[PDB]
Amino acid sequence: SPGVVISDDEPGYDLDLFCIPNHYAEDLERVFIPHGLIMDRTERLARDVMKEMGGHHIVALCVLKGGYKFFADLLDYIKALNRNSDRSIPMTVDFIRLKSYCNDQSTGDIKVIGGDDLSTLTGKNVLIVEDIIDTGKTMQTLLSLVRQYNPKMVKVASLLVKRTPRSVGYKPDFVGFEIPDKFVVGYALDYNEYFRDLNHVCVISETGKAKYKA
Amino acid sequence: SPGVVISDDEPGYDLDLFCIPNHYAEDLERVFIPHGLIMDRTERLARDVMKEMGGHHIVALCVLKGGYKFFADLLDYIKALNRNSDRSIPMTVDFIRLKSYCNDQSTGDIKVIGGDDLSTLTGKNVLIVEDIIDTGKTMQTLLSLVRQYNPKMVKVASLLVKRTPRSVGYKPDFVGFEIPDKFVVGYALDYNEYFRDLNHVCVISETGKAKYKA
Amino acid sequence: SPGVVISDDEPGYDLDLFCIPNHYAEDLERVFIPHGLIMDRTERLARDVMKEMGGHHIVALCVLKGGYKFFADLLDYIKALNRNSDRSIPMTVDFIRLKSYCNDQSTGDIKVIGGDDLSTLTGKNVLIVEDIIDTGKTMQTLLSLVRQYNPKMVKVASLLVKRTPRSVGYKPDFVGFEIPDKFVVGYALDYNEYFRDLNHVCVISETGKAKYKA
Amino acid sequence: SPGVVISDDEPGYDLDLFCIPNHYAEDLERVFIPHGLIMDRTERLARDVMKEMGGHHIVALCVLKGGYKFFADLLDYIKALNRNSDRSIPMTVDFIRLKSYCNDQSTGDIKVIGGDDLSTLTGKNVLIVEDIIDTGKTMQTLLSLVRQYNPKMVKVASLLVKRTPRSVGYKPDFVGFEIPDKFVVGYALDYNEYFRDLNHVCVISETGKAKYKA
Ligand SMILES: Nc1nc2c([C@@H]3N[C@H](COP(=O)(O)O)[C@@H](O)[C@H]3O)c[nH]c2c(=O)[nH]1
Ligand SMILES: Nc1nc2c([C@@H]3N[C@H](COP(=O)(O)O)[C@@H](O)[C@H]3O)c[nH]c2c(=O)[nH]1
Ligand SMILES: Nc1nc2c([C@@H]3N[C@H](COP(=O)(O)O)[C@@H](O)[C@H]3O)c[nH]c2c(=O)[nH]1
Ligand SMILES: Nc1nc2c([C@@H]3N[C@H](COP(=O)(O)O)[C@@H](O)[C@H]3O)c[nH]c2c(=O)[nH]1
Ligand SMILES: [Mg+2]
Ligand SMILES: [Mg+2]
Ligand SMILES: [Mg+2]
Ligand SMILES: [Mg+2]
Ligand SMILES: [Mg+2]
Ligand SMILES: [Mg+2]
Ligand SMILES: [Mg+2]
Ligand SMILES: [Mg+2]
Repeated sequence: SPGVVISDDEPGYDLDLFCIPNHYAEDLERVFIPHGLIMDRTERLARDVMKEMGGHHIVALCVLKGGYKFFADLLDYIKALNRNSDRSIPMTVDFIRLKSYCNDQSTGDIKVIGGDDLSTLTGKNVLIVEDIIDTGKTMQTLLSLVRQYNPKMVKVASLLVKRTPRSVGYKPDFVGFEIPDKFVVGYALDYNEYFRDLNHVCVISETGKAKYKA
Repeated sequence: SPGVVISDDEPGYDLDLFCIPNHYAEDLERVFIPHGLIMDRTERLARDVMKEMGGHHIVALCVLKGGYKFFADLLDYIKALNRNSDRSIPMTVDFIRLKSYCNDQSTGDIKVIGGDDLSTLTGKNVLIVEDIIDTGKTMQTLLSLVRQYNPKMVKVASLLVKRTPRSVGYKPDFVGFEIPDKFVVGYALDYNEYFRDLNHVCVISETGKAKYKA
Repeated sequence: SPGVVISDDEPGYDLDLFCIPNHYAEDLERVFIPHGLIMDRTERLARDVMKEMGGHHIVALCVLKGGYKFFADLLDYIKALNRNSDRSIPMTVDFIRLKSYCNDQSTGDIKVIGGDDLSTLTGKNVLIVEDIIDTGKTMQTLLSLVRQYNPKMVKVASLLVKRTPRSVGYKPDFVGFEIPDKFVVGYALDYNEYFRDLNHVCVISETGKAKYKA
Repeated sequence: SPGVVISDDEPGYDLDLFCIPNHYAEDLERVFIPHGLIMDRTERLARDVMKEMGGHHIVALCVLKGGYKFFADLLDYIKALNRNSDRSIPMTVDFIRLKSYCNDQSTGDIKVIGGDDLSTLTGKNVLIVEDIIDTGKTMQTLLSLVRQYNPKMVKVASLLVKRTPRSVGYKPDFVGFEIPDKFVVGYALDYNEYFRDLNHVCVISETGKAKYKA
């Protein structure tokens, strides 16, 4: 499945219809995926993960920085299931930071800003949690590093998957939303480190990208 | 504003993409407004209410049974604002229950199944909290009833407003979502008492319509 | 089980440690039961209910006005279980109002301000949801009324149970907290209709009792 | 403010009163600080942070892995204030991983696994978010590292502060709870990587210590 498909027509929502930080209004064009919707979709994704890896101990690997919010929420929903059902996915949490984007584009060079503690993943079931699959370079690179160590199994959950001509074609195991070729921010996703402190996933305005341009 | 407008050519979301009670699986067609989206819009509605009435003491009147969820959540968001800024809108709460629907049509006979404690509304600023304005008979009836007690002011917040030829033309002061002419259920809104125990506002299938038909 | 037992020697927390509505600042003495603690306890109560009535269709009956918050939250947790497991407690909802308190004491006279439609309880499994059992007059009156309609089974859930000499000794099927003989407000529990718009269950100050005295 | 002071003989709660992960049923002794209580305290902490640094651009620095849950939640509450008031603390978010514990013991040798990014802190207002101050060694080392790059200002928010003779005597700027000399787990706080996937802060059972010992 492709997840919740947001066609290139979806108009999104007027900023005035929700609560958005005033210091960002100037720089945002529309609310694209409201936080509450992300939550509802993530609750389902958590049940999907539980069905797929339920009877196993897992190592949840958070791809910093962009995946931090999705990582926290996805694990909370899995935790909810773990304490309210017969099913139980015991979890250990790991973090790794990869960097390669400047402005609204990938530089093509993915760097591991530390956390290559991937050697401990040998024989383990790994659940990688990322914010968005764009060109697919980051995940392609991450998967290469992880597989190096022979983990028992590796699954990838990405909140978003972008429909772009630049995509390598990589598809995650779990996907919240499939979106158009627009640079989105919010929910931990940034534009040169800004907009991470934003509840909803929005689209940056032209004046916004210009103002925060590197 | 007319709120968040959901167009006629909008097919909602696949039930498959969310978590819905299995005991309702075949009874629903699609998810129309995810719970989280309702919360996000309700958060903004609370700020708008406080902006308009936040300067005074308010009496929140809940229109049972359908408005119970929206009433609870809207008040919670208003309380969140109250305890996180000097901006305070003291609130007292009241409930009145009106009945007139059978299956998916209004009998045209709006019965007050308990609710004349309305005398306590005299001289007060009233915020009526309702689930949906359809033909408008209910709210028209309620407004007439409340006006009999001379409140200081009366404002109405309805989570939904349906675009239907059957409407009287009434428009609330606050509106969450403007929807197509479809009988929705969930979020305390029912179909012959069922579907109230449902997080998301959904469209009732034909099998559900028959299964729970009065 | 007696629920979470709070001893007579427990004073609660300084108002300074939490966020509380500014308009009630001087009217409250201490935070007695943090909202989040109520939520955590309610979550287990929802699992307990599911374990006792899960195999059946239930009619949740809300005792207005004080039980409205506990009713909304308990049902929300029950719903959460319902959409994340084959275990499904399908439920319909009803509301009933019982008035008898003036200031911080019962007036003896218990008026059932709306409740002829309890006939819908006939032959069904009922879950009564109430805020607090004090003298026991209210619940006693309610149980008698409901029995008149011959329901299949009745179970009561009370957020609080007060340790007081005035109590008749009634014990609910589910209890959140067993508290000392103090007049608490907040979480929908009032003092002459005030303090319902309060997240935490708190103890009133003498100034609050005096200022809102009736 | 010294935060919520938890007494030496604090009993905590029977696990049977809350919902805990099945895989930890025999590994915990008591629920020490309920998740909901942590949330309530964190809400106030966010308002306190906003009161002290609300008029400026702040860099929130998460001390991994322990402070990941507190960091997410504290920032979420700050964001809630940011999108609902005139005051806005635009935040950028950074992470730094420090490691020094084995079982329930501090090796005294702190390792900086990833965070050199600290050069970007020059002339910025830094809010360090940590899980707990025990011996004080970790925060001591961190402030030294951060201060090396001349930040405009640095404040420390620690969810917990342990009363221990081993303590150096460091006092954070914001403190959630001051606890007795016990090795707590949960809410991202681990015991050899275990117990992070647990919502409540609990005390470890004797069987848990032996099963998860390093
Ligand atoms: N805010 C915001 N970040 C990204 C990214 C960042 N780049 C990475 C994915 O890149 P790629 O697939 O191109 O290798 C992710 O880790 C993500 O954080 C890609 N597309 C967007 C986008 O549209 N918006
Ligand atoms: N579940 C579900 N309830 C209603 C109602 C109920 N009828 C009332 C509004 O009716 P009207 O405007 O026609 O008088 C509301 O109180 C609402 O509870 C109208 N339309 C719908 C609908 O599409 N779905
Ligand atoms: N706010 C606040 N309400 C009540 C009540 C109200 N009275 C009813 C119970 O009364 P009784 O058992 O005494 O007959 C409940 O419906 C409850 O709402 C009792 N004690 C308190 C209290 O300490 N505080
Ligand atoms: N789970 C759990 N972790 C810690 C720690 C970890 N050690 C660090 C603080 O140690 P110190 O002050 O001794 O240097 C923190 O980063 C914290 O994660 C100290 N005490 C406890 C405790 O009681 N429980
Ligand atoms: Mg990234
Ligand atoms: Mg980025
Ligand atoms: Mg109605
Ligand atoms: Mg109805
Ligand atoms: Mg009552
Ligand atoms: Mg009362
Ligand atoms: Mg640590
Ligand atoms: Mg640790």
